[PDB]
Amino acid sequence: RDGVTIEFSTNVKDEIVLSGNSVEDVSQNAADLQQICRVRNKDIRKFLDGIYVSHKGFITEDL
Amino acid sequence: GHLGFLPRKRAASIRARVKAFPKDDRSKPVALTSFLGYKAGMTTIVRDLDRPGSKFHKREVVEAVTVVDTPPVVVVGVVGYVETPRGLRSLTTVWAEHLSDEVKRRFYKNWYKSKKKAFTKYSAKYAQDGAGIERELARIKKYASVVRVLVHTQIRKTPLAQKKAHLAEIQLNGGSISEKVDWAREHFEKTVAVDSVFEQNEMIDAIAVTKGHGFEGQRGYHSRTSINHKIYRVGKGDDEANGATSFDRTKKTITPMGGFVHYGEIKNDFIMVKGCIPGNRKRIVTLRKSLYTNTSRKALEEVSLKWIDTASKFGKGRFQTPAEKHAFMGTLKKDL
RNA sequence: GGCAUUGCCGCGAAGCUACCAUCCGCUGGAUUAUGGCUGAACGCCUCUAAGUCAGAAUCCAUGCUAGAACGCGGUGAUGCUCCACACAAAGAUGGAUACGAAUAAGGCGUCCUUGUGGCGUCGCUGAACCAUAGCAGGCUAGCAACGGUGCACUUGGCGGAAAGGCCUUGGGUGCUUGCUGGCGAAUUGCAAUGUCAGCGUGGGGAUAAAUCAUUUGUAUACGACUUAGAUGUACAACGGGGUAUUGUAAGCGCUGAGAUUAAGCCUUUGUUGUCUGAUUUG
Repeated sequence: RDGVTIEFSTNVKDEIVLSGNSVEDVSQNAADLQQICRVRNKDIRKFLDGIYVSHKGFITEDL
Repeated sequence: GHLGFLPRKRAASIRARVKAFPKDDRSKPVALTSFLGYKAGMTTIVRDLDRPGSKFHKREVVEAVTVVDTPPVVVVGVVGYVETPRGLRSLTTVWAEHLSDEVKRRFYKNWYKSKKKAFTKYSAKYAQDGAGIERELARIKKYASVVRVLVHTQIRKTPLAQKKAHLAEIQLNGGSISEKVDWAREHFEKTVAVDSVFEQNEMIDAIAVTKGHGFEGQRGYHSRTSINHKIYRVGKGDDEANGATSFDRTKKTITPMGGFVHYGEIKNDFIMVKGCIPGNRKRIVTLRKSLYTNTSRKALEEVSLKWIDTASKFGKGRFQTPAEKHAFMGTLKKDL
């Protein structure tokens, strides 16, 4: 969408930061990413390698 | 059988009609959205093709095909259609202010007994200082989201002479209707060949009514619809060595020795296509191009001929050209 | 040649057939379980309560088949003229009087920078608004004012969703109730509305057709449908010819020669011949 700031994070390998204003939208497209990764048909825990949302929080800090 | 086709009875029309059109695009040239042929003759062609991964890849192949006689067609008039929350609706038919004989003949079921007074008001009145189509055509300019154009054949230029020429319309895929309407306005009293219309490796459709047999519901004589027919060879009616391939390189008229079965030769271009083109023979058929973007490895391919069948297929097809035919015969009884 | 119920072996165009030949056979939505986003209810949460993002061999669109025989649009032709004779030269009586959007809100005027602004105010009925006097609306005198209004000429523009509607410009023509005049009305006798919504006939003349009929074949049981029929590549036939079926013909090797060949093959520099009847409609 619009209103999403995307970045492939540097200082951490294997992670990506998406931020913005609307809770609805940032977690909207975050949920939309974790559900394009669905692994069915197979062993569930076979690869716990997957796509997750590691951090939930604000930009500022100290606000 | 299928309940797709209901109810049972005959196709009320000798010429079928066109029930779809490719959507449109505003950024294109003004394009002729479809065209109609005449299927004349069946035949068989050998060739080879490029199909990577298929078991016929780079491998000489043989299949029957269909030929369709295609006169280059002449255009008279334009009608724009307003859109209304019922359906479309016409505004006014326009014409070329000179019409050929045959399209005049479309307006009389009895031609000889008639007075040939048909157009004098309309076609004569346009002869003037102008304004004849001005008001109406500019009205099309203002209104009329979609635009179609009158098209009609020259059947004196076909070896089957009924003297009477069919009418049809075809849309225009251009945009900004000005260069649509002006387009054909420029094309009034003109013809438009098949050059800019289609080219090879393009899937299209040609369909029509099918082979009336008789009554035992009534079997046949329906206009069915068979899409996905790959044109192998886009003919040209002035092309010497009609069947000249990427291989053969010898002179043959696609019309065989002694002629086609129930035909004289071919005066205008043609389309050879694989498979079947519905109907019985001598037929007028409809051609609609893809209705959409089909692009894929399947449709992006390129045809490579080997040999086209010019043999005379009445009885067992044997020779090809009368020069080679007369070299193998040698002298007959009275010959030489 | 004929019978041998289409004479058998063999050949067979063509017609008609064969998963016994070949082609070809739709692309997007809305969805359920499911996984969730957001966030109460519930000071924890939660896919849910409001709102939500994906998604089915489904439903609907996309594409295909027909096309209302009391569904409709476009344009091509002329319906016109004469005489005789018939209507007229499912419910009216002031006016169908136009933003749009919300309704836990909006108009209107106004302020200023232009606002998701300030100020005022309105609504709580159309019971409103315009129009309205004159014999069913006469005939006549002026006072003011350059109005309002009719009608016909008329400019200009807009309206194609069924536009056929609206505004507008310019003169004349009439009206005037904005104001004050003068003559008329009965007897319809005390109610029984008591008024004020060019047109087909039938027979001529002519215009353009259409039909039957005739021919053809893409059609076909009848129907029905597709061609041609006005002096031309028109048509029809012979022959010139071209393919191809056919397997060597009466008869003195001659001879893959013969016979047939569109009647559901073809091109026809030539030959011969045809070219307009009846019926109705507008």
